[PDB]
Amino acid sequence: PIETVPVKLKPGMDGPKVKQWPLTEEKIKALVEICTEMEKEGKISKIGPENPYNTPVFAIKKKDSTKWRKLVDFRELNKRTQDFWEVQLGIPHPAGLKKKKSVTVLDVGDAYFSVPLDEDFRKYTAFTIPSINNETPGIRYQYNVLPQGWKGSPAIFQSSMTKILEPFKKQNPDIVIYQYMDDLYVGSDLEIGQHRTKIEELRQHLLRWGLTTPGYELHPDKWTVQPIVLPEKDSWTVNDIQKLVGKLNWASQIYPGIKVRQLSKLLRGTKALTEVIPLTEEAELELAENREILKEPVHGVYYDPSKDLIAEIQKQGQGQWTYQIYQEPFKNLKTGKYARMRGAHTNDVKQLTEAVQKITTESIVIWGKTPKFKLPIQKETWETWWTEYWQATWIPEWEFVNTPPLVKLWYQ
Amino acid sequence: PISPIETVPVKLKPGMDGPKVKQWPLTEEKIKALVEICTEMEKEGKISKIGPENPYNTPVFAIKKKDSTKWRKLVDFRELNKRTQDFWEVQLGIPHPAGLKKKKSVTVLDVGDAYFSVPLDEDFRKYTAFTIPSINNETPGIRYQYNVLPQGWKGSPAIFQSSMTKILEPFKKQNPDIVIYQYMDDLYVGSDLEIGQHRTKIEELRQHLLRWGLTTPDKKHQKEPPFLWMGYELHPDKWTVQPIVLPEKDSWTVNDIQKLVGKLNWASQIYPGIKVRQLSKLLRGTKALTEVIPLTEEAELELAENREILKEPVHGVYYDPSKDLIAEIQKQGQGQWTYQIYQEPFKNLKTGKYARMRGAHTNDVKQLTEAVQKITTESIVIWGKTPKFKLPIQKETWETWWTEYWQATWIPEWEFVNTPPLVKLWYQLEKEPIVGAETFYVDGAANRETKLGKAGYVTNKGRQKVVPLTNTTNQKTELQAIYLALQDSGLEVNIVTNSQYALGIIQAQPDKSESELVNQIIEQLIKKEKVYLAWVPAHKGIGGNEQVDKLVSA
DNA sequence: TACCCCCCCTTCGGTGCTTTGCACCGAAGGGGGGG
Ligand SMILES: Cc1cn([C@H]2C[C@H](O)[C@@H](COP(=O)(O)OP(=O)(O)OP(=O)(O)O)O2)c(=O)[nH]c1=O
Ligand SMILES: [Ca+2]
Repeated sequence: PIETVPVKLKPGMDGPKVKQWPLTEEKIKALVEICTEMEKEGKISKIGPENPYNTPVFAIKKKDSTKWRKLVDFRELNKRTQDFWEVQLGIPHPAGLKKKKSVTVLDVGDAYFSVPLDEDFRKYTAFTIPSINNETPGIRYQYNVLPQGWKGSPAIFQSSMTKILEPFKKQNPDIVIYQYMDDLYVGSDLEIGQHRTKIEELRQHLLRWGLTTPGYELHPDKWTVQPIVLPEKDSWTVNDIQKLVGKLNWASQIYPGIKVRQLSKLLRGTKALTEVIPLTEEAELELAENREILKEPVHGVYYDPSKDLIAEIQKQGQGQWTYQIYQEPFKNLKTGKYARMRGAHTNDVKQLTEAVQKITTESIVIWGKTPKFKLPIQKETWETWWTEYWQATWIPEWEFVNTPPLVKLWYQ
Repeated sequence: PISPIETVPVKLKPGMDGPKVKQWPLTEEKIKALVEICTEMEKEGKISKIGPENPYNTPVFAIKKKDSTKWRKLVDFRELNKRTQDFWEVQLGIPHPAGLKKKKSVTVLDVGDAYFSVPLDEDFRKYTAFTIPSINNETPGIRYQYNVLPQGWKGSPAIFQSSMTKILEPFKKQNPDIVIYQYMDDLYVGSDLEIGQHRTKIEELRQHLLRWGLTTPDKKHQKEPPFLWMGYELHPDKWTVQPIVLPEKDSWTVNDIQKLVGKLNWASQIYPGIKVRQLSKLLRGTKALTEVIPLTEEAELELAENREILKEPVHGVYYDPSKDLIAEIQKQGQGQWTYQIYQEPFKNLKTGKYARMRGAHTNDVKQLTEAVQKITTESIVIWGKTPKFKLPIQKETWETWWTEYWQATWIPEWEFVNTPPLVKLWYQLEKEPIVGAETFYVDGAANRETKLGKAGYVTNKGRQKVVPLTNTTNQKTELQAIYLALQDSGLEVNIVTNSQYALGIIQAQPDKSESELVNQIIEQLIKKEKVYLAWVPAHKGIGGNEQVDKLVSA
């Protein structure tokens, strides 16, 4: 018995029509069981083919969860409600969250089931549950409350949320709290012991307001950027200097001060690649000045909230992965490298999935946005396995790229 | 009227009205069988006479029910479908017999006049308006509106399937141990109950279907194996496709090969090793579907050995959820692959084939991963799990491929099977330059207007070559320059290019290509013992890359 | 002279980067199959 906030799609735009992809047995059983109890609790109710809209659905397990969690892929719906959660009922981002020594993520998605949903908007939350071997046609449902994973859900609940938090935001003034989708990010400069205690205080403070919490521990100050680095060799071959020149030439699109004239002079002849080339005075000095320019920051790189974040990832082999987050090309807001992730030295798709999750988590903390991913994988390969390794309650936008590493610029 | 079951609301596309199109000049032979059953509908309330207050009209025809003397009625609603609201089909796929668990007793029953047993929506009935012809053109014929789902509408299947599910839902919950495979009006009911009790529960369901006005005719009712279900013949412990007739035409048209290819693709689900490559090579770029085209000595051999597999009968088995799933793949050549999915050895659940040629340049390792991915999705559909793979590729072969490739790639749990021909990488680029190997600085360039270009190289040892090229492109000259360095070099060679396009193609280690120039580069790379490819930027005064940039532009 | 679904094989052309050529992909029309 609560007033339903009206929601309308973007002007001149139609609801999501996205087919349901095949699901494994363990995920269909989990979904039917999750959806049965969600129906007897009135959270959802069955519908029919008169509803032209549909959104894919599947299940996951969070890191060490052991309990299944329902997940709907509202990416297409979110792109069509973009007017709502950005212009109107958006949430300000705390630039100080990324400066806290510890940040904790809590799944508050179960609270969205409290508030009902606008009746005129329920037709767009439609999803279909498949059956193994098409024993049964698709069983369709609709959301009566705020759906888990919809971008409008945390904006509507924000008024209710900021009231539940207000007693704790006063009792602990300098602790930063941010809310993104089904997750609540909480960070403090307190010691680890004090930090985890104030989390449990926030858990009980949420319990008496009618919410459970089925925690992820981050450390944004610990995160380290990845810079472009030039090798150190006592003797240089033609191939060494050729590789170096191609790298410096490519890096010149970021740091314009890079010079190659004195290093290109060393190559002027037609020499064997393995021949050793002693460096001249001016070449060693041009190399020295280049190494210092690569220590500097890129001039004029800053975050624009109106622009989308882009994330490129390169597979470096032997378990290493590099990534750069940018808005305009070569104006990189952050660069980094991951190693020894789950599935290293055995599974490429798992590592790439784990990398996407880590990058998105960092983007949420720093800018409160999820970047669009350029994935170095074939579409069929990614679309087959990525759900098996997905452990997050959000799903970023992605596309697939094929860019051979002609020049190893982000890792030696 | 009367209300059998809960109706389904329907609308039109907003701001649009119904179907006003004139009837077809139907022959009186079909009109005889037409008005016969048509007048019988009005007695049961399925159809109704309407006054001229209804200003819509839609054509009507009829075809004979296949394998029957009875006639079925069809309505051309193409224009109504254009202006009817969009649905979301609840039929997500087709059941496969290889997904059926073994059941002690099984019953198959079809519902009679099914779309006619489901009430349409009250307010929408008016838009079904059509007129029935006569023997002559003097009598007008009564105009009718449908009170039930018409065959030919674009919303009829979705509404029937969803209505069917709501009807079976109470029974399914009351009998959780009964397996009901619901596909339109075709019901596969199986159980581990004793056969006496099974028919007792069958009658309860026929009564519950009857309670909601769904007929279960005995003629469509099947009690005895082998059950005819989804074009298969289901036996207690085996299944097979209903027999497949291959056309015996002496002279083939395009529509003949098309019919042949489809029959073979259908057979490939149980008959192992069906190949369609050389038969499909005949249908490329042909204008007329009726055009006559001769059979190549390749397609003649392929159709001959395909008929020999279909000669001896084969069968599949059923699914045992306790035992693992195994999928084994063999290489058939020319980008063709076949596989068998089984649980007990030599007893297949089903077979299949992956022959898709993806991309201009590929290799057997890429195509094998794509076939593994096709099987995984297919297995997740049927059994909801990923099978264990037996692959004809050495463990070290795969380990070298996926670790070095710049894109993420993976294969699920798999083991090596020694069945030849094995999948391999036909060459390997050195990671570091080769000491003692001649170093070839290659380059190429073409004129956009003249289509003329040059491709050549310079070496550290003084060697050189430049070749004029006719009707070529900038990319082709860059590949050509590498071909020259490969031809004119020893077993070990260092090649320095500035072509991003060429280096990307070659570094992916292809063994097949649409481009014949690349095949010659591939052919050369296989012959070499050590190849080291490198990249330098153009116009930077680099190495011989500046000297050969001068030669190929003059 | 109809409807809906799944599969393969081919054509063709939009998309974006390898660039005004070349490579990739998805819709579509051919066929098979089901009701
Ligand atoms: C076979 C077939 C069915 N259908 C639709 C209409 C049917 O109501 C429904 C099932 O068709 P059928 O099962 O073949 O026939 P029926 O259900 O009308 O009853 P009976 O078997 O006693 O003759 O699917 C078509 O539209 N075109 C077709 O070719
Ligand atoms: Ca029937």
